[PDB]
Amino acid sequence: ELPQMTQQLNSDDMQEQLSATVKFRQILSREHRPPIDVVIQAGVVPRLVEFMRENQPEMLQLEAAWALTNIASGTSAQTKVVVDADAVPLFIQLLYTGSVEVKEQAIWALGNVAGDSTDYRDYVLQCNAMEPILGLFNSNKPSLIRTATWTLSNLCRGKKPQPDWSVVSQALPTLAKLIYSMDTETLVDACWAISYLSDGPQEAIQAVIDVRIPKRLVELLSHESTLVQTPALRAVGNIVTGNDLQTQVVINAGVLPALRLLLSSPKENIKKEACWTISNITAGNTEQIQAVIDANLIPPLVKLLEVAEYKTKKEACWAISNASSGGLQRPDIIRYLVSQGCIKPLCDLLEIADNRIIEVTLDALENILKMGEADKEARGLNINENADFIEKAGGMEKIFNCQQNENDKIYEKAYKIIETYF
Amino acid sequence: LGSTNKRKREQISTDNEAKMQIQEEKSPKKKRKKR
Repeated sequence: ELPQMTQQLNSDDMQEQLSATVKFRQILSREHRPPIDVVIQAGVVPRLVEFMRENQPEMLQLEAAWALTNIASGTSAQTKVVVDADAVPLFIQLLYTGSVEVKEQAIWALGNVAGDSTDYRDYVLQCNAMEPILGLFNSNKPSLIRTATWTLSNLCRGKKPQPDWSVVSQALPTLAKLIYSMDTETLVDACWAISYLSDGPQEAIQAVIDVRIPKRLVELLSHESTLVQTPALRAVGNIVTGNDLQTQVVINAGVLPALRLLLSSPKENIKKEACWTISNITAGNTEQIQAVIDANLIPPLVKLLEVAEYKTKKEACWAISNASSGGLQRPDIIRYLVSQGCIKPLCDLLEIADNRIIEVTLDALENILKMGEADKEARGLNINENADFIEKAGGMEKIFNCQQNENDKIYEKAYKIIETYF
Repeated sequence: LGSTNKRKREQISTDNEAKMQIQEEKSPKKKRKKR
């Protein structure tokens, strides 16, 4: 009954317009396969957009926006029909004028448009959606907040290219409050948004720090649900990607005891992200490496370096190798790493690993060796103890076998250590 | 040396076909409102 539905929609009678719009909303809201393409064929999308103009009755606005929400929920080609019909500035208007119902429907539509592509994401922001969107969070209706946070998250989302920072950074105070929510769905989505915004240069990380988000992030690391832990950990990880001062904020927020638990996670991505996070802290200064050591994080890292799945194992390698570079400033770091049995798993890694990891592992081994030589002069001795361990663990041959590597950086390094310590 | 060992998210959190799909795990880009 599409041609008669369409005729009803073009009627000048308001009551018939509403009836038709409801009918369209219903078939686009049905359980199985909505006929989005067929509805577009009817050419009713421009008309549906007309029903969102400011002097239309609220109910017509609501129903029309719902229909346009679902048309925009399909393929990019179908979302394009909605966008090309200039629906988006009208969606944004409704965020101001509408009832809570209309607001929630309009922010839903905007979410679908934004989630389609980086171009459409950016288009929504160019239409100045951020201001009325932020306004929605002064509401106390859970479902409006929930939906809006999802839309806000879609706006923050993406890297190729990232969105306008001058715009999305305005949502940070809202997001800071939103991660205190008791609504799990709102929580999850706000953490995701924050994880997106925290992936960037010094100024982005600082902005996230300045609204005191890190403290709450570290708290959420011990949330019951991995749906919360994952994006929270991703954001936390992103922050310690920053300079030593910014990383210290996260440490002071108690991230280290929190990471201790995450190292045991059944969710491999959490284990891996935890190792990655730690590696960026052991990439910090000597006190920050020391802090990782004091937190008793090295034995779980060494076990993971030993037996975890390769991707996770790689990250553990970085954390331990990075920690070893603090050995020049204080030798006790190397002493401790070696007593925790890091040498054999480092050496064993030299075979199966890719060139990037090989270089990192060689660096780690050379740090262990440098300290070991210095610990001969410093206490009159004939043999480098760490060179012995490496030989006993079979690493000597494995380092030697690295000389047959296509990569010149790896070769020179493997050669230099073979001839200096062996 | 003295070079930084800080690794941003893309050059690290090391990669696989699957992991980038699965922990795509992100809230779904589009939703459709039902009855």
